Amino acid sequence: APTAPSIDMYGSNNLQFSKIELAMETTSGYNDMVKYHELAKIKVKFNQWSGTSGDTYNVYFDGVKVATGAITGSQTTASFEYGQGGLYQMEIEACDATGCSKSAPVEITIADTDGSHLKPLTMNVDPNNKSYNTDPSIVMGTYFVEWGIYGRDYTVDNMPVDNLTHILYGFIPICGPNESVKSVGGNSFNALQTACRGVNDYEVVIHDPWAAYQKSFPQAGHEYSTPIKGNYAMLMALKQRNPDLKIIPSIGGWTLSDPFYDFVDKKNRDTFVASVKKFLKTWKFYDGVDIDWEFPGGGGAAADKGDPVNDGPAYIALMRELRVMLDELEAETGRTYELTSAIGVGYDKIEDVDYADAVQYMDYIFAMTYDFYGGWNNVPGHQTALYCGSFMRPGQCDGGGVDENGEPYKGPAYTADNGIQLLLAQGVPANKLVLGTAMYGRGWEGVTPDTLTDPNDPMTGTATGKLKGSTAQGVWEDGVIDYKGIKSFMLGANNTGINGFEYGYDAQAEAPWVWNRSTGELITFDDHRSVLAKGNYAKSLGLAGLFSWEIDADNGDILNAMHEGMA
Repeated sequence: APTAPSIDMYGSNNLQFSKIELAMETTSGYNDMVKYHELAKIKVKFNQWSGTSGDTYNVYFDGVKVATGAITGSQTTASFEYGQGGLYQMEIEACDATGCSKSAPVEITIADTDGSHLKPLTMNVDPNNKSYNTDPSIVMGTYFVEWGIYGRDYTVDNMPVDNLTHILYGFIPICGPNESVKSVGGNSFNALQTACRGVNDYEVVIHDPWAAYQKSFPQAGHEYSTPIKGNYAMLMALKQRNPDLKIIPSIGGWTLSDPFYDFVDKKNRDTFVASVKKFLKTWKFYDGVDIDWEFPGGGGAAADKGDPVNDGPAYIALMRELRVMLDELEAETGRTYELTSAIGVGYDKIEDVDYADAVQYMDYIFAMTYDFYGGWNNVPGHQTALYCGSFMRPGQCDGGGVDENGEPYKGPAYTADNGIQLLLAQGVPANKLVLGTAMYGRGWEGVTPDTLTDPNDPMTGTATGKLKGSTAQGVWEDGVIDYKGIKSFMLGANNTGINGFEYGYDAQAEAPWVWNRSTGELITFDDHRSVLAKGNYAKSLGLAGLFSWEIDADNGDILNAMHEGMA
């Protein structure tokens, strides 16, 4: 027998190989930065410096032959290709007429985007997140935002993964018209323009590749040579810890919806659907697609956009066309893919789409039962209430009434229940509807006692402007505040109110507030009680379950209440 091969670790790139090639130190077009190969190129050097080297070699992964070739004297390079990611015990065997000799086994790493090659992610979750025994058939969803790793300092390993069925990753942009992105900033718009260089309009790209796959997270054990890093590598490792977890990319949202209005032309839908198929094959940890078009018919960031006649049919056709594509992927891979959408629940939004038609192609509708009122104007209201609040005028709840100035309420008020009922009224099955909880508040200032029409209800007052605060308080944008900020800075440990604030609750609407009478600061949010009410509502109607926006803003209280209400 020949001398047993000695595998050359140093000369073989430390046995680290990858199906994906990702730019780490530059920023350019998506197709320039991201290169996916169906087979990883494997190059293993070995030596047989003493005795006979033999005629041929065999390469084994976990005792199974994967490659063969000729020995070239006392130093041989074994080159081959491999289409499956993972960690394998590799042996290299040398053979001649007398027999064969196997090397010592050594671990080879082949990176793929399913995370097969990765150990379960090490978690660092706030212990306030409690343990539950929620029925696994109940949707318990949340949004994780790409940009949350910056100021918000909220990373993948912070997510209470055991308390979640679905993680929606916000947000995936579509190349094309994107003027609304400028409302976030020039930097964000420029990032998107850079990502879209050498990319056809209406194709998907990664907005922030630094956050997505470049940034080294030490808690994930990322090193200079690690082929996949950032949030994406961490989500891959998360899937290894929780293999039943569904991770779904969310396309669009408030500032990334502009290209959706061009989907009235099927040619653009064709381009989009094809790019999503490619995206899902490239990033294998993803379990389907979430469409967050805000909104068919208009009413989104771009005030001028919207086709009330053609957007609904385009939306239905998109769902049908995505489902056809996902079915293709299911046949090719043996996997199951989900198709979802986050939708507006105001009467004016729902009426622009036949959801009974659209939903036949969809697994879930994430009903965005929040943002009903906010600092965009001086009108206080419950931003995420279940029912009609005390502040609402006669005829406001169901519509048909008139406001304080005499202008007609053209449709039902913005509440969670009104939205759900309008969807059911179209004939949408309850078991496809997912009810939304808010992990943040919206707020005003200047709502002082003298502005109230009902002295016991600050929701009847009038504001002078938006809520202001620091990022330490969870105020990243004026008029918006993390729930964990509200708890730490307005509610306090006993929810009795701190720093000048009092707690209140509209028992009818199922909606909490905190109110500082002196400054007139007023915040509308979800708390334990209102979330329980939502959970009880979901059970009663046989809804699919609950979802939340956004997990980084929770301290555990909201997701805790979600599970406790679904019990």
